[PDB]
Amino acid sequence: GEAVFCDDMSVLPGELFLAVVTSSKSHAKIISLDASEALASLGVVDVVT
Amino acid sequence: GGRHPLLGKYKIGFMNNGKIKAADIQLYINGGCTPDDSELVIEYALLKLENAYKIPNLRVRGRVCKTNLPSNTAFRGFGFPQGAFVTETCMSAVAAKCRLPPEKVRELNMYRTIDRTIHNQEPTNLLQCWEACVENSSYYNRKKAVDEFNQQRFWKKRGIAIIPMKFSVGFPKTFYYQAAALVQIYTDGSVLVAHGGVELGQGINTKMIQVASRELKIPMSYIHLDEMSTVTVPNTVTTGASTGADVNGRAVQNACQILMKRLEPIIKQNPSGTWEEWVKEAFVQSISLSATGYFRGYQADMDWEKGEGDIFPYFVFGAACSEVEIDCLTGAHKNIRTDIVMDGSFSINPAVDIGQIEGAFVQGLGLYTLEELKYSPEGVLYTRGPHQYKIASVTDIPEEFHVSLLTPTPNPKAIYSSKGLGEAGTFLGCSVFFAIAAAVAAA
Amino acid sequence: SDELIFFVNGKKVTERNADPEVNLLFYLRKVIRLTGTKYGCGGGDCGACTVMISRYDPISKRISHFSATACLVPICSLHGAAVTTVEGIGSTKTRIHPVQERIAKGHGTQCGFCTPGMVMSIYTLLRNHPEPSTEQIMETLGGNLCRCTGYRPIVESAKSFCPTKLYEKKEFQPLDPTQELIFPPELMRMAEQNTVLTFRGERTTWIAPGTLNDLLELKMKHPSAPLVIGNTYLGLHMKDVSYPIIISPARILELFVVTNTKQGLTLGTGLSLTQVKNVLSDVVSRLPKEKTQIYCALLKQLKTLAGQQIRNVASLGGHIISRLPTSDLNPILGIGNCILNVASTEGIQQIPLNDHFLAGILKPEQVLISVFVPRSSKWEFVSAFRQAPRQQNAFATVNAGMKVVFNTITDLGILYGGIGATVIKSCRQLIGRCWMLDDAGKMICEEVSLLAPGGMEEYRKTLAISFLFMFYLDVLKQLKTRDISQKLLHILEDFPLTGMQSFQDVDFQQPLQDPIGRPIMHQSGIKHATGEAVFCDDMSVLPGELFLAVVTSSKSHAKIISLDASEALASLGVVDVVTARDVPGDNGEESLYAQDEVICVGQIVCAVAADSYAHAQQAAKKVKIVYQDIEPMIVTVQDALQYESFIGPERKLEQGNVEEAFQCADQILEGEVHLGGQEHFYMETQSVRVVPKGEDKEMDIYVSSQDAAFTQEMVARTLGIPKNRINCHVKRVGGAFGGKASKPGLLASVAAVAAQKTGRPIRFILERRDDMLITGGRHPLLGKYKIGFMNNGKIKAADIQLYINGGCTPDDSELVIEYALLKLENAYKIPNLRVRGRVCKTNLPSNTAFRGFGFPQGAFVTETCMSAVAAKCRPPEKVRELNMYRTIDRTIHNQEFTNLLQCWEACVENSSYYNRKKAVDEFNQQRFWKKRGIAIIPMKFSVGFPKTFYYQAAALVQIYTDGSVLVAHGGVELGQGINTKMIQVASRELKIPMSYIHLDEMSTVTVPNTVTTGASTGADVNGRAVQNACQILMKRLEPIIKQNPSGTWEEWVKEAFVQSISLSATGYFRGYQADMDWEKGEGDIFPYFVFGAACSEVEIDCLTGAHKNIRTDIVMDGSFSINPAVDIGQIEGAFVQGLGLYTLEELKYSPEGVLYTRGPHQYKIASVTDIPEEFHVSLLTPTPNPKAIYSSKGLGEAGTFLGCSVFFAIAAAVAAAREERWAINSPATAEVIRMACEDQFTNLVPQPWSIPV
Ligand SMILES: Cc1cc2nc3c(=O)[nH]c(=O)nc-3n(C[C@H](O)[C@H](O)[C@H](O)COP(=O)(O)OP(=O)(O)OC[C@H]3O[C@@H](n4cnc5c(N)ncnc54)[C@H](O)[C@@H]3O)c2cc1C
Ligand SMILES: Nc1nc2c(c(=O)[nH]1)N[C@H]1C(S)=C(S)[C@@H](COP(=O)(O)O)O[C@H]1N2
Ligand SMILES: Nc1nc2c(c(=O)[nH]1)N[C@H]1C(S)=C(S)[C@@H](COP(=O)(O)O)O[C@H]1N2
Ligand code: MOS
Ligand code: FES
Ligand code: FES
Ligand code: NA
Ligand code: NA
Repeated sequence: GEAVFCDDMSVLPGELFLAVVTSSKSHAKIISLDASEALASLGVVDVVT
Repeated sequence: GGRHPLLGKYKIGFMNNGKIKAADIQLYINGGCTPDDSELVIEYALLKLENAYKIPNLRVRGRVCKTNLPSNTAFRGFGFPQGAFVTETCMSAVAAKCRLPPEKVRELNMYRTIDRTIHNQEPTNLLQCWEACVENSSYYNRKKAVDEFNQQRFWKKRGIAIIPMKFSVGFPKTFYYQAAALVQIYTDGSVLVAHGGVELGQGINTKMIQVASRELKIPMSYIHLDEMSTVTVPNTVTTGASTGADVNGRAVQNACQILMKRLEPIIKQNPSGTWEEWVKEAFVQSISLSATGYFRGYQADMDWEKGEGDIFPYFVFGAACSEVEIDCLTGAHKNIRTDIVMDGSFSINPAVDIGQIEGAFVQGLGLYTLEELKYSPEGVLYTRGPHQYKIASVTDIPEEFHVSLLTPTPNPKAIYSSKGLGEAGTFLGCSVFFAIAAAVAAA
Repeated sequence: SDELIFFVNGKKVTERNADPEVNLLFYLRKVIRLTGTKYGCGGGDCGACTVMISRYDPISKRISHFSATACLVPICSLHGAAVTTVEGIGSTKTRIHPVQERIAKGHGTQCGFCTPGMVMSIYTLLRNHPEPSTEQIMETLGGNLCRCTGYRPIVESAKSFCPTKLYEKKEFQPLDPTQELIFPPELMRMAEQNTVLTFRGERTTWIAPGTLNDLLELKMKHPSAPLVIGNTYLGLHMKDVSYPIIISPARILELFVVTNTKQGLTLGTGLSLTQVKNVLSDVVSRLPKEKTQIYCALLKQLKTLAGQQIRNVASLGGHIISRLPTSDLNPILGIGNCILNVASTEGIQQIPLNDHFLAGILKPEQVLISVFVPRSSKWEFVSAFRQAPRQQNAFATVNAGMKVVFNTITDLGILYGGIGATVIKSCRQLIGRCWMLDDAGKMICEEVSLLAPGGMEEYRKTLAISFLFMFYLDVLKQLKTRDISQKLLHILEDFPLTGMQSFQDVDFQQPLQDPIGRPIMHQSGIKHATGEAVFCDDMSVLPGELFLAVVTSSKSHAKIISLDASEALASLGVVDVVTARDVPGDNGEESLYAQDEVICVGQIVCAVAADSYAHAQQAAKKVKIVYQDIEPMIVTVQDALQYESFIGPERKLEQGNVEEAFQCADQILEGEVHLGGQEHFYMETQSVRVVPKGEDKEMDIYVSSQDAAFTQEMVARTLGIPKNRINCHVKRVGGAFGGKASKPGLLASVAAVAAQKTGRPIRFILERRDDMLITGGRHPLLGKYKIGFMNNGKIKAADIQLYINGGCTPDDSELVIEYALLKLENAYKIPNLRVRGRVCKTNLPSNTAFRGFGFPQGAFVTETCMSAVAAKCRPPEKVRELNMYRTIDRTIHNQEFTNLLQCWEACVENSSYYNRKKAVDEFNQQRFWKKRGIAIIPMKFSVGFPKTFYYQAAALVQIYTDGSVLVAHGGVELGQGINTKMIQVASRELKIPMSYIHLDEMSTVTVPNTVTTGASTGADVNGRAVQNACQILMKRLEPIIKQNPSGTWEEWVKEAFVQSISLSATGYFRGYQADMDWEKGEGDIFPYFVFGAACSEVEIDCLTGAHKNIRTDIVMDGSFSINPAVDIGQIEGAFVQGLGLYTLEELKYSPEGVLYTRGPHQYKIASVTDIPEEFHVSLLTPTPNPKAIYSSKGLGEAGTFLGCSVFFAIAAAVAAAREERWAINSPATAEVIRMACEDQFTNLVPQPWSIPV
């Protein structure tokens, strides 16, 4: 367990963790994209589009 | 995404003795919603689907039909396990219609003399692997026991299958083959290697050390490798097409040679000294101990309009004989024995390569027997995870698994007459498929 | 309560767990992680940590903006204020501020470590006065220190803010004062109820009350608790005292009161010293001059006391209660019959501030609420006096306070500072005496003689009287002016407070985008001004990363009987204590960790690795170890000669026959000169971080060094692992000047092993006081000479003998003495010359390289002969151009091949030497108690290591397929701009714009087996390596630029790749041929020579010994500089280091060789007001030097020796003094000079703490 893979690296002060929301539809226009709840959620720093 | 599903449409004109005279085969593959490596897949599946067989009159067409599914990309075998499987579905189909034995129909249409691929590129120890496989497996003896078993058993049946294989390796353009290295020698005698390949578990890093050990003639332990980085080797190419260590092997070899030649005068004034004394004196005498290597790549080119060209530097020949027992009542089956002969030709690391074959064989196995992806009418992925996506476990692989490399043989093109076996094993899994297929028939 | 609330850069910081001990500077860097503002000491002396604090006064409605030292600012005192750091006013990520721009493009920046503090010392000034005068610019800068640039390019950039070429002034952005950050309104509402705030730490609780009742209450309940406002005292004194309770009277209004009414001025305790300044100027200006005698005395003292930062925080109260022995304000406050208004929980009270209030007088339970200082009666006079190593920002050697009331003497009183352990009959005898001096001189002389550390008694007593005189005349003047030789009248005129850089331009035909010869700004220049440059310490702390502290030998030479650290290991958050038995392999001819004995008074004996540096500092101080002194003990070189203790053999150089030439010589001269040592004083103290990559013993090391390779092996040999396991990185260094060559390799190893046993990353950063102790500096040098000369000045023979104190380990010593000997001849042909030198070793810290590497030391002795001989004969420059080289000639080691004369000639012109010397001579005829001197010194320097392989160098240049290039070489950026140059080079040979090219760092991963960045050859050797990499590559694109000869660099590379042409290439330089054979005493070492010369001029104050540097001119052969702006900076800077070595900088040791002067507070480097206020530099017309790349010439160390022009400028003043009424020792300080000029006063007492080494 001494082999450091990618995730095994220490977290740096300030290092952030990423999660992505994906299309639940096969082929579709995107009428509305509201993330207002997200940005406010606990310990979120930014939503990127 | 993953490997490209593939629908095959074929017409086989054959003679009554099994020899196939003509084949008009048509391939399509679901590429998903973006190009990615798709187009190169269908190019490749087409080039290689002929496999080990000379069909004197053969037309094959293929197009990448795109859909609203996630974007598909490369996968061990890159189009060959997909396209080859269709041509094998003809040899057993024809053998069926004839009522002739499968391996009989297979060694009728298999290459004999020096010949040419469907793209006009041009010896053959393919037969050797086949022959050796026919022996090491005792194919004819066991097929007998199988036949008997089928006469004793009704609600249960067995099947045995032996499949030939002519695979090949490498990208379809010269510049895709280039590779680099930067080898460093510090004044304490320790060496730091660094190249363009990337360790994925197939042991590139290990090999480059083996190489560095030859050309510097110091023990592997003097040599060390940190990582791959764009700081040390600029403008590199993906680690793929089973050529990883062929190309980098050459780059690293080039770096070592260049260096050694620089220590030439140093190993003359003290011809019996130690590697350590040499380097210290190199430094004191202003000889540079920083050197970079490079490999322009193997000449390869293809012209799709004329439909002919020389792409692959060499070929990998192999074959496998697998055997199974299916439970006619539930559909389940167990893999009993499997034998594999594969032309490795002076492997650079017998333990590494053998591992490649063993592994790649199982991925092959899962593709044809166990692994399933399923989508709803509107193309949403049902099977998301291990709980629903079943890869082979310890109890799925043939409990008697033998692998053997053909006696070493010249392949002067590649470094040290080696041969990249990375993707090789995959196609040979369909031996378990056609092992199963014959059980069903007998049922 | 409990929640600490303040704003950083307009962002709201709210700290729920505040610790009364953490200061702002730690908070910014370690917790908010704004690494922009940095610490280079901690004494509040260097301003390197300057920030700006803004305060809203709700009662006044005012928004104040003042600068402060963050290292001393307790975050617990920021509640409700705002803080702005360097990355608050601008950054390349958004947009940069005019101040950050003009400082970078104007080249007010080299190493970049001192810059954020300059920016913020200037910004502040703008926020207050957007169109500032110069007197204000000088006030705001008085408190920033720089060791590289010389202050010229910085000052000049500041000056740009009011009403050939190195940069383009016209492209600067304009200042829009209304564009700045807007004081946070949250803080405004917050300032409009009153209730106690209390913060609890690990060891200390901070209580700040909101009413005087509660303050008085806490004092009585906690009479031990100190009252902290400035913390410019508790900050220092505390460091190892810790208080369980601290009180902040800040919020108490009754302590900030100023009532000017009627018969006296009443000042509240809390008023800062800035606030006292402004209030005392407002009052003195609206009052008659008979009533303001003492206000103008305080004013006179306040103007030079510390810098702006410190006066902005230091309190009137704090200043008084702490009664420093050398306080400048106390000695006058007390001689004016001032009054302290104190209040305890019992009641009001007033105690006088009299001569003995400064005992060895407030009760423990009372607080100072304000001081009453009365207007001056019509017939009384008061006067302040002062003497300091530098005009401002440094304590008085001795200061005085004096008063009289009449011309018969009705009353009298005098308070001194700098002699008694505190501020200390003779005046009482003088009541009724007419205005008596000669009498009072004898009286004061015996008196002060009766009433410590510091040494130099003679000088301190001489000043004490010298101020008597000054007071004598100061008052006789007001007496004649109310109802007197001119030669006397001068002494009452004090010295106030203090160029064109020229080069040949670049060829008309040379394209814009070829940057060679072009004054390109230091590529990191802007980043230096924005605080984006990541130095070593600026790196984030990794989870688990540990901090290192080391305990060092407090004895010079001793066995180590017992070493007990049991308390340590147990102390809070310590993870391990590492000793000599923890070194896995080799431990060092010098040892990382002391074994058995200790051989020097700074040797590290062990190290403790805690989870915080504070936890490691306060643990290491509780390690116990006992010594058994080992007599024999060797410190002075004069010792190491008796005990015949040396390093390496004697080295001798001879030409001609000195024994025979001595008889045919008209005159003979014998004597000796001593030279002081010197501390590098890089602003970035030694720093390293060791970080296990967690596998195969591999590890990254980010170190502040001049030699990363050395470090590399020094660690792999300590741990016993292959070089290939440790990758050593260095992106930049905050200064070096040689002191980071050997040392960091050792200190890295010390930490390397701590990382072994702990099994984790170790961060090892030395505080300055330790840095000055552990790492040593330049080799002091004693000179013994015999000069046979003729009556006309021509020197026929010289038998000169050098020794240098090398310390307790070899290091680079032996190479120093070799070098000092080779170069000491300088510009002079002494037809018969013998010179010998040996490195005598002692029990002092190990000395190492320093800019000039032996030449400023040895050259100074030969110059001491030219002026000695000139003296015996009765003009200096005449004797100098008699013995100067003429034709093609040979050095004392037989090497051959002169536009030295040109520099001299040109210097004789550009300075108008002969015209000014005339004015000087006249001045000396007009002036007695003051004298001037002028001096012009030639110089033949040279460069490079003494063996061919030492010159090699490498590079690895990379070209990606988008056209961008990544360079990497063996040199290391220390602020002299190697990195910048290598880009200029890469630009020539690839013929792409600099902007296409980029350089990351130096690393042993990319360029193996490198040599230290030294001997002034850095860019010569690497310049060649990088050139070689580019060429090799271009040649490979040859066919590609033919098939498309008119294409774009971008299309070329893409096609190179597609056609299998390698874009990865390495360069190499075998080095310049150099060899030396010490037995035959001859060889060719240096590839070329650097010729130059300087003319400086000064005015010394015969009464105090002080002096100001008036003008200085420098001509130096640069010969097609590669970057006129870079080189000129080198010369300007290196000149000032030279200056400090010969005039200001002092190291002092006790008889047993312990280092007295540990830090900025005691170690004085040149500040803005020390350098010659008129400073001109010019490179001689370009001239072929085909050996070096592009006919360039390394000017790194050049300027240093040329400082002694100020030395010999001073030396001639002294003579002219003594004449109307030798061989001077290197540091010619206020002491030495004052004594040199002997008068009625110096004849009163004749003559330990310090021994010159
Ligand atoms: C770089 C530097 C240069 C300097 N140069 C000079 C110089 O040239 N000449 C010179 O004379 N001085 C000089 N000083 C000294 C400086 O003036 C003092 O540090 C300052 O006056 C003390 O104020 P403070 O509030 O910081 O004291 P603090 O550190 O806050 O504390 C002073 C002491 O007095 C007590 N105290 C504080 N306030 C009160 C109160 N209201 N009532 C009762 N007790 C109180 C505290 O308990 C504490 O023990 C220098 C200082 C520095 C850092
Ligand atoms: N363990 C392991 N083996 C592996 C792979 C991998 O990802 N992991 N990739 C396969 C594929 S798709 C390729 S192209 C080859 C690459 O072999 P080379 O890098 O030696 O050319 O490794 C093969 N074997
Ligand atoms: N700003 C700055 N100037 C400096 C130094 C430094 O570290 N910073 N080092 C000095 C010393 S001792 C040397 S040897 C040279 C090194 O520069 P080079 O590599 O161009 O010779 O810069 C000199 N001037
Ligand atoms: O050689 Mo520079 O470190 S005195
Ligand atoms: S760090 Fe605050 S002045 Fe040196
Ligand atoms: S630039 Fe000011 S210290 Fe280097
Ligand atoms: Na695709
Ligand atoms: Na030494």
